[PDB]
Amino acid sequence: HLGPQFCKSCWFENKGLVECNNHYLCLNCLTLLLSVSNRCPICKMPLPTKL
Amino acid sequence: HLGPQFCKSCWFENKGLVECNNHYLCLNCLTLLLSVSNRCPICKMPLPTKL
Amino acid sequence: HLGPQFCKSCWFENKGLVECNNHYLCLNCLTLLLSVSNRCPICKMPLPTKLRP
Amino acid sequence: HLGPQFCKSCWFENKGLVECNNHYLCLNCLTLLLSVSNRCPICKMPLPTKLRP
Amino acid sequence: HLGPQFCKSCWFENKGLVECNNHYLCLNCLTLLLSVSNRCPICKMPLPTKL
Amino acid sequence: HLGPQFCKSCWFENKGLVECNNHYLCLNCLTLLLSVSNRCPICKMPLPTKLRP
Amino acid sequence: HLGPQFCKSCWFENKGLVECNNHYLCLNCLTLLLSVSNRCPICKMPLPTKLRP
Amino acid sequence: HLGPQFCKSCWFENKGLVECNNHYLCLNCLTLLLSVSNRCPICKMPLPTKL
Amino acid sequence: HLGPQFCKSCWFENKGLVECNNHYLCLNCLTLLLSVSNRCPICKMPLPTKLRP
Amino acid sequence: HLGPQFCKSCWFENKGLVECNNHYLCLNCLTLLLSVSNRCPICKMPLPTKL
Amino acid sequence: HLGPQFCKSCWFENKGLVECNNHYLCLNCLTLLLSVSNRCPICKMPLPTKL
Amino acid sequence: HLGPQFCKSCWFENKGLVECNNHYLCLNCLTLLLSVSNRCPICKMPLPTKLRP
Ligand SMILES: [Zn+2]
Ligand SMILES: [Zn+2]
Ligand SMILES: [Zn+2]
Ligand SMILES: [Zn+2]
Ligand SMILES: [Zn+2]
Ligand SMILES: [Zn+2]
Ligand SMILES: [Zn+2]
Ligand SMILES: [Zn+2]
Ligand SMILES: [Zn+2]
Ligand SMILES: [Zn+2]
Ligand SMILES: [Zn+2]
Ligand SMILES: [Zn+2]
Ligand SMILES: [Zn+2]
Ligand SMILES: [Zn+2]
Ligand SMILES: [Zn+2]
Ligand SMILES: [Zn+2]
Ligand SMILES: [Zn+2]
Ligand SMILES: [Zn+2]
Ligand SMILES: [Zn+2]
Ligand SMILES: [Zn+2]
Ligand SMILES: [Zn+2]
Ligand SMILES: [Zn+2]
Ligand SMILES: [Zn+2]
Ligand SMILES: [Zn+2]
Repeated sequence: HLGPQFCKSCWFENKGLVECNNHYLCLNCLTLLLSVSNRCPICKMPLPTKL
Repeated sequence: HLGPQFCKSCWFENKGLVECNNHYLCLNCLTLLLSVSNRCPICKMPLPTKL
Repeated sequence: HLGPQFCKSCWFENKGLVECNNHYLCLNCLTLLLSVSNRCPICKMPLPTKLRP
Repeated sequence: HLGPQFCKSCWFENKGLVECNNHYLCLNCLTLLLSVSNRCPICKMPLPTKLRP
Repeated sequence: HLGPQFCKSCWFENKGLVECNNHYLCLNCLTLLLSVSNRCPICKMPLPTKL
Repeated sequence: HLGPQFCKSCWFENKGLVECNNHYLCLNCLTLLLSVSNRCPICKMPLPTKLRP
Repeated sequence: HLGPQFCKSCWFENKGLVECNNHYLCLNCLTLLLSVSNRCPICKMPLPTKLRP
Repeated sequence: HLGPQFCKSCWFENKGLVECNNHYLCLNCLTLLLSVSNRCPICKMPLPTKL
Repeated sequence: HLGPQFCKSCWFENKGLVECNNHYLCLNCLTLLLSVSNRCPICKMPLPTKLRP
Repeated sequence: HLGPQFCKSCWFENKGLVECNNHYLCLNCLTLLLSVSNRCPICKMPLPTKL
Repeated sequence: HLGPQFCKSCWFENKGLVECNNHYLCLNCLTLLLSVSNRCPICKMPLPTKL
Repeated sequence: HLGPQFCKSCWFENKGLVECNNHYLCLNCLTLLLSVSNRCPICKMPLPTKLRP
């Protein structure tokens, strides 16, 4: 499944993590990414609309 | 620059090509990709809004 | 076998997926690909023309 | 550009070679490939259908 | 063993497949390859003389 | 040297880009990264803290 | 998981090793790294600041 | 062109070298390879019939 | 362990194969290699000089 | 030659850099490495005895 | 664990092998390596002081 | 051509280096290697037996 418990965007936050398709994202990173597009630049798949 | 003159999505069309960021896209492919998101799944950068 | 359930062409669609040889394809993408050739540009093998039973 | 002058399908024929997109193909191999699809299994791009001037 | 059931030369035929050393070959491809040499250009090992 | 002018973190922003060590970063991304550490997770070198003359 | 028990920074120390995220670090190396940043240059993830129970 | 002047089969002989397609072959190696097939196992292309 | 039973030097012979360290060698190839050195050019380890019981 | 001007051990210091064999080292890192052995763990070659 | 039973330095000796950290070393090679530094050039870790 | 002037076997010696085929070797290492075989374990080609004019 998903690797180690860290936001694959900022490689630092381990709490308040949302499950992206094959990796994790912290809330702050997820927000900024949703701000810019519906598609994740890390895994090329759609971003979580949850939380 | 960009490689050989072919739509990097369908690898077939060579005419009516729009310049994506580091590759090409035919009009049909570009449309279907814009239909789904503003971000290109091939190069992870924004899709051309031109044409 | 086949990876996460997303169209490997558009990396977005997750429902209405047809099984290509080692990946998936949504109907819209599959249609456009068949429009151009019987051979898939992603896996080099023949595109699914039929959904079976 | 294109590599040594040999059919990239059979790696043997060196005369009567047609230019595929980034490699060569002998007539026999090209014929057999066109028999199966318009798309080349070696370079994923369209097979040469015409030899030009 | 051998991978997916397809002629590794033409990547299309799935019926009437002969077992080459670590891959498959359709009858038409096998014939053309035997026409040219006893050694397979795909796996570098000897071609099947069967069928 | 540095590649195409896009923020290597969000791969979208192309204006208001700051030069990180071997890539670019938009202000929003850079701000969020500085919030977390002085070291860039993309290139492992220190984040730009100052824009120079 | 984590590899052979040696500090991945100095590849020499094998006792007094702290667990970084996917490797080890001796106290001396860890100290010097914390001196420079909270983020590890070897694995790009945060340096261990605390040894736990 | 061809790399360093050594038989790519035995990696030892540097004299009496025949030019194979993208490498070299000493006379002894070339003979043994021709003994077995017309196709070179190193470069997958036809063996030199010269010498 | 060792792969398909073919001489890794000539990729053709499948009978009368001697076990080199991580691959096979036919007698003819092995003979020619011993003629040149005690060390195998394919696996960098010593050539089999003896077949054992 | 050597790459970007940063200590290849700590990837942070850019001043007071000593030239190791194919990379750089800051004074603090060089000291700690010399403390432990004469051979550099980054490039496998001998450490600078200068400074 | 360690791979095949051969000195990873000279790739020839299989007897009188000392266990280095993730490979083997024959006595002669180990001596010459210790002669030059305490750190192994093959695996970057400390050399065996045993034997 | 050949890289930095260090014995590729012991990665330490930089003087008294003999030119092997695509790298260097110090006399001590070369001697030990010749002791074992005429073929170099590093580059798979023959060891230098003679230094020329
Ligand atoms: Zn984050
Ligand atoms: Zn994602
Ligand atoms: Zn297209
Ligand atoms: Zn694109
Ligand atoms: Zn799709
Ligand atoms: Zn497919
Ligand atoms: Zn051909
Ligand atoms: Zn082609
Ligand atoms: Zn076929
Ligand atoms: Zn075959
Ligand atoms: Zn950004
Ligand atoms: Zn950076
Ligand atoms: Zn350490
Ligand atoms: Zn770490
Ligand atoms: Zn030879
Ligand atoms: Zn050849
Ligand atoms: Zn053989
Ligand atoms: Zn061998
Ligand atoms: Zn440093
Ligand atoms: Zn160094
Ligand atoms: Zn040894
Ligand atoms: Zn070692
Ligand atoms: Zn040496
Ligand atoms: Zn050598």
